[PDB]
Amino acid sequence: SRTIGIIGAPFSKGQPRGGVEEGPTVLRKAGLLEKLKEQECDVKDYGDLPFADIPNDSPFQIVKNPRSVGKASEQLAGKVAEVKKNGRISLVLGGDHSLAIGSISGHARVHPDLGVIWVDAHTDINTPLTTTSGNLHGQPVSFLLKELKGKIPDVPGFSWVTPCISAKDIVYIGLRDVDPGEHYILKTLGIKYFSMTEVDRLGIGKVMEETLSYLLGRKKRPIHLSFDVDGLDPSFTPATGTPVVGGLTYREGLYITEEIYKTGLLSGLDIMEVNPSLGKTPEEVTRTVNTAVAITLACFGLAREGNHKPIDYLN
Amino acid sequence: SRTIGIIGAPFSKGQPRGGVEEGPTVLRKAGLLEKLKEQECDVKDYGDLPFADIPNDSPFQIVKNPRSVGKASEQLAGKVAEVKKNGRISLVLGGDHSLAIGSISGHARVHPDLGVIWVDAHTDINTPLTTTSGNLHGQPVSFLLKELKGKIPDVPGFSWVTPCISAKDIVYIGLRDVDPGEHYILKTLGIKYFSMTEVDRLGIGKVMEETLSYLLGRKKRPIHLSFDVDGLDPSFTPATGTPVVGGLTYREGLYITEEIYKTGLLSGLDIMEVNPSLGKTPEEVTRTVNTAVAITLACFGLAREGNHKPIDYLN
Amino acid sequence: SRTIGIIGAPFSKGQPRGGVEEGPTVLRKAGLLEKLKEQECDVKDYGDLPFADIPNDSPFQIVKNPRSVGKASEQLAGKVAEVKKNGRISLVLGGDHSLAIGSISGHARVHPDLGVIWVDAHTDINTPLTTTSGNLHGQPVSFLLKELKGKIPDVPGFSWVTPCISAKDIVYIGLRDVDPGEHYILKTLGIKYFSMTEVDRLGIGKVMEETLSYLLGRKKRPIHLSFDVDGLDPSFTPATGTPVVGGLTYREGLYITEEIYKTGLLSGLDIMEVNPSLGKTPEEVTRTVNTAVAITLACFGLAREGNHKPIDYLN
Ligand SMILES: NCCC[C@H](N)C(=O)O
Ligand SMILES: NCCC[C@H](N)C(=O)O
Ligand SMILES: NCCC[C@H](N)C(=O)O
Ligand SMILES: [Mn+2]
Ligand SMILES: [Mn+2]
Ligand SMILES: [Mn+2]
Ligand SMILES: [Mn+2]
Ligand SMILES: [Mn+2]
Ligand SMILES: [Mn+2]
Repeated sequence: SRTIGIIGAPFSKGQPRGGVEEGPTVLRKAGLLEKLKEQECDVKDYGDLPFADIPNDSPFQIVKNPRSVGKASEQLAGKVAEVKKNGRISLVLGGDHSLAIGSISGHARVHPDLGVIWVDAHTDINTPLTTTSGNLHGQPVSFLLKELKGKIPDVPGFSWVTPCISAKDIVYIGLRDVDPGEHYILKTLGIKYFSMTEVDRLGIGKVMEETLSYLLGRKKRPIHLSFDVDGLDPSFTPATGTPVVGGLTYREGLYITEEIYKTGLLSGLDIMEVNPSLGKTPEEVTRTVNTAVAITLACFGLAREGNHKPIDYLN
Repeated sequence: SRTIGIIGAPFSKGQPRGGVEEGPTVLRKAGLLEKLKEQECDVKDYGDLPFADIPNDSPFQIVKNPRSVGKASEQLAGKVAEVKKNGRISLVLGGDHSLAIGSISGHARVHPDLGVIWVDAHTDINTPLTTTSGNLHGQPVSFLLKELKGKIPDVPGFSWVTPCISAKDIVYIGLRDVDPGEHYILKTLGIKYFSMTEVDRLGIGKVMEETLSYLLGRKKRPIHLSFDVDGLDPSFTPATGTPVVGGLTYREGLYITEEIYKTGLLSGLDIMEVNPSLGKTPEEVTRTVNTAVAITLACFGLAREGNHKPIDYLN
Repeated sequence: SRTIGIIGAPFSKGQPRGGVEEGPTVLRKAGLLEKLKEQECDVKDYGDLPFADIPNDSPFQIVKNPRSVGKASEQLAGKVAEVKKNGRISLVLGGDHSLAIGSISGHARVHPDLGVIWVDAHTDINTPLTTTSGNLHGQPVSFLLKELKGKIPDVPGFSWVTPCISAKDIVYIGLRDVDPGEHYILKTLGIKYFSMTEVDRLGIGKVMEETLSYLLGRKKRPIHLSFDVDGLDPSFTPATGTPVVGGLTYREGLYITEEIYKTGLLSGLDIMEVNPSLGKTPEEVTRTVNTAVAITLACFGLAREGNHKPIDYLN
């Protein structure tokens, strides 16, 4: 039985564009809870986290909205740990990706042996010192890696953070826009990744076999899937802040999640970067939201080959 | 030499939406016969079957237009058997997919050892008792399977039907929207299928190798290809009644058919669900029809690598 | 260090449609040189070749603009040989594909052991006698093959030509519209090709492994990549004269070039058939040009997994 703990995280200060804080609203409105219940799901809604306003939040060097970002993640981390303690798969509806700091942090408090699969067009592994944009949704992973401890300065709002994952406990899928400093970190820490080049070369089937084998080979452990919707091609998820052409297909998106579901190890899930305000047309918004919902439903059992209850349908 | 027997089947009562009965007209108008003759083809047109009107046709339980559907298939079955007896590959231009009952039935009368490849987003294997829509284009296969005998009630208009295929003589390709009862039947009868998940995992190349090996491994026998245009993604065939996103690509569509042609065993072909009335724009109609024609031409020899006559072109 | 020699070739008389002679202008305007320099590139611009007008140029049989086409290639051949002699990878911005005669001819003068990879929806291997269109952009390869010597009549403007490649030194990728005579030549000379059917069957990964192994297996030698933008699907490069559906994806396009770059053997490059005048909308033009630029940048090092300088980014 797949029990879920819904957590709305209407937050946008990890990046410039507003509208992404509406992600939880549009997804819910799309009937996400209803459709989840329509499946074999036990759904508990923990509501939308109220991210109080932090008016005084000047940049730290070039890092923008550090206290707002830091606080939102700290709050989310607490909520996620609570859902896990209740024996439910945490489902965080974003919101920009900076929230991954809180989501993965809170998840690790309850399940320290977790492994992370990061589906994204970006690595979001810039440090406060390697970033050129200063946008925190491009730095979450750097705050989480134990190996990057010593390279992360004391940024206001993140004193509560304690790196909880090692370079070896995370796999990237979908990369196609990686910054120079980010690439350096990838190669230096020996991080496992399947950029779009590897997906083209091997096919999504082998990519997933290798990804799960890499993380679950030595032993089984909880899986945390942080899914940035811009990991998929803009033809499928156009309403997002940092779209990059040549992305994962709708089919590959569903394949990744169907395979993750089949492990029975999904422990935490993030659906990030859905920004309804960035849809060039009303249809682009629904296309984006519909795809995000589809990806979510696949994570919890919906299979393209079909699904049926433990009953005799012919009798 | 590939000799063809064209059979127009302007029928739509297996489903709600009208316009699909125009399929034969638009395909022909697209120059299908001319282009077929432009190849190495011997083409004989048997015309469009005149499906007399059956005004009195109330539902059987929830099954709609049973007598109309039953009669159209009975007529088509007779026509197809006639074309086969003339030593020609029957080419049925639909028309909704309920016609598969007649097409495969008539084909089996002449070639009982036939194997079926079903390209579709759906399994169309609901029984009159498992269907929720009552639309007969979602039940053709149930009427044809010998194993499902005993589960098919006496529906008005189908007393002439005699299941002619076993669960082991059919392979599905493209599935992505299968009903619960349908999935139950798939798993219970051990039916071979390659849903979109398997195509993503293995690639269309291995899918076809396995499909042909599965049906022709023990021995060679006539192949019946029932191609529902909604098997391909709506980006290629939008003018259809039951479109589902994440479908087979134009390329995969041509690959399936090129490979089937190469066997030299194509015996019967169905081109179904083309509905010109459902095109949101004039271009969507031509896009759909053009793709349907392309698929058809590939079934009869047109290869993307090129084609040339048994002559010395350089001399 | 990858040093490049830019050569603008604003020529269109190898085909009917004007506008393709604007290819060098739109690509440059797109910041191609700037972006190349933004990489690890040493860029030298040799300018746009001034293709003087040849008013008196009646057809040779049905072959159109023979003297204009012949002269433009003769000029380009000289320029390319000059760039190679300067130790730089020649980068020819077309212009229609008839220019390949000059580009590959001039390249071979300096590097006779070169191997050619031809990415295109067409084989462009018609002879002046097998062509039905008379358009010379559909015949460049026939003029270059040593084996086709004796089948090429004395066409005005090409007396300077001397076939420089053998059937075994070229590989085609992307074929989907090959003429009958062309197919005959393919099979008769035993030319290695991966039509769209082979790409579907094997996947672009194996296609490239086989392509490079085929050309570099016996020994390493300079590679000449003649890239016709219509090799990619029209959804990515619509502004081109002879588009054909079911082409290579944006991803496959980048994969081919990333793999070629990694060999360290790219010696000559052609970016052909970009026609800004054929864009049905301003967006179709930018989409086409943007993709052409992306393909070019990949040939010279830009990797989707990321790039970084030989420095310590964390310090
Ligand atoms: N989440 C997008 C991050 C984009 C860019 N690498 C940055 O650091 O801003
Ligand atoms: N041919 C489409 C059938 C769709 C649905 N499974 C049904 O039974 O109506
Ligand atoms: N470059 C396109 C060539 C198209 C056709 N095969 C021809 O010979 O004109
Ligand atoms: Mn991203
Ligand atoms: Mn992200
Ligand atoms: Mn269907
Ligand atoms: Mn169907
Ligand atoms: Mn071409
Ligand atoms: Mn060409």
